[PDB]
Amino acid sequence: SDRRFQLLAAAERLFAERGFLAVRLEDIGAAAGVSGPAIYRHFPNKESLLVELLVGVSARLLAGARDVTTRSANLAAALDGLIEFHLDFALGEADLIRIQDRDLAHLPAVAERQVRKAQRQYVEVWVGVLRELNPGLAEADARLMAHAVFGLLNSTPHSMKAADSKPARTVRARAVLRAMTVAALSAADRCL
Amino acid sequence: SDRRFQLLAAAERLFAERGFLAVRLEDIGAAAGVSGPAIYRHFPNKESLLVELLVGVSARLLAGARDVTTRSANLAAALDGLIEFHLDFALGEADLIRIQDRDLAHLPAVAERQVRKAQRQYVEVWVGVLRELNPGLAEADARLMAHAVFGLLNSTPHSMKAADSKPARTVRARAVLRAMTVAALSAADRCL
DNA sequence: ACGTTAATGACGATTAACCG
DNA sequence: CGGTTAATCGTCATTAACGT
Repeated sequence: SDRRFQLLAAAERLFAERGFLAVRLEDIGAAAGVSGPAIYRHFPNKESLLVELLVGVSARLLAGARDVTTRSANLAAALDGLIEFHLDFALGEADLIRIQDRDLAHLPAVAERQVRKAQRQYVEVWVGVLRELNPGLAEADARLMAHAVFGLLNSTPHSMKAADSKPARTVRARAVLRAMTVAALSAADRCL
Repeated sequence: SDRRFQLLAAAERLFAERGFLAVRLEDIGAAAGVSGPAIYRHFPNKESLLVELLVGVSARLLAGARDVTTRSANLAAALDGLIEFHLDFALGEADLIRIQDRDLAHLPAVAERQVRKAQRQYVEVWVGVLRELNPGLAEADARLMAHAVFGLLNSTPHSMKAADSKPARTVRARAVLRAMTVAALSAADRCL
């Protein structure tokens, strides 16, 4: 199915730009070629597109984070790897980031709990690394630091709608956001 | 007495929690203690509630930022004041932050341009202070740093839904997020 | 003013009725 | 299999039509 992939990619782009509710199934159909309710030959309803997109990305993030900590010999290398991983993600899959923290509530209850579980576990991987690096760090403080870092890195979605970010933009942004993130986590640590 | 204010405060809470489109006038009426499309005796349509909320907050933020830079003797004091101001906003008016960067697209075109103007000008205030502190800093890098800081500070809206909001939580979060922000901006600066 | 309860009218997700 | 186009059917914002 290259129509199945074409619909999901159209849905991803349109949900990011316009939001879930304001996107008309016919618009997704149209953008993929064929449309109105051709969609139902691939999917059983709107919601199922959103579910595939968000269950997919939330599972990928958790698996990728675990892979990073698995391969890392030491906790400093693990943190560096998690930053790199999430930075690649934030720069590369901005649309799925924007959908995940704008449209989570529009999931069927079952799917919503599955995505919240994968997200909670992704935060816990970061919290686990930060607390092992600083045994004096309270759970609550580690969580706050983690969310703050995701916010810092996910600030290209908020400064990038459909802009350049090919040449010096990609490499420059990566350098600056990594430096900001590394310094942020060091200062949090020396206050706490 | 304050029926207009009661509707806006209900609309602010519900738009933040459920998003603009999924909120029914009747839900806002209900919560304000005034069933139904009574709303039309105060406002000419849904959209006008969203417009008042977002034109209001975007104008406030710009005015507040200008006030901070006006009163500050030195650029270090100005940056500290802008951080404090935005931190107070992020901790205190989380609902309006969430609505502004989730539901901007659902404004009438005129209102959307007014809010984007006030947002652009608010970013420019931060950019002005950062470039005067570091004349070697390019415009593009200052903007990236500004957006990164807003992202970092607006990470309590994403970790806090009507939670606490208590003594130690407010003051603790403020301390930690300020330390992260100050360190982030110092490290960005010494890379650039 | 303000509010209440019935229309009205769109719009948009499913679904039915028909082809390869 | 996928697709099509013309019904349904619910759900709202918005208006009417009536009291305050």
